[PDB]
Amino acid sequence: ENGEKITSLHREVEKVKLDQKRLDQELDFILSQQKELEDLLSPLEELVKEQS
Amino acid sequence: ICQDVENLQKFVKEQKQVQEEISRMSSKAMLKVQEDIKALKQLLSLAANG
Repeated sequence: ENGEKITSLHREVEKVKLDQKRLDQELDFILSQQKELEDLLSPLEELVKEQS
Repeated sequence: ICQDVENLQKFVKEQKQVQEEISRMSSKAMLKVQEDIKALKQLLSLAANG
């Protein structure tokens, strides 16, 4: 009777870890959008001190 | 015949020993389990809600 619960415990646990992984690598990547979109707001600091 | 009762009561009693033996052996370990899985299930709900 307990063993069964154990089962849908295992279940739903590794689908939680499918979860987190994912959200994990997600946060890297939203994170990388933040390193790129930054270097290059400037190198947009050319294009704008040139105009100047 | 009274060799005899020396043995039969003896094999019977030998058996009561095992009966005692099982009696000695009894559960709390078991009772413990439902409590824990009931508990682990709950933490899983946490993590999930998190």
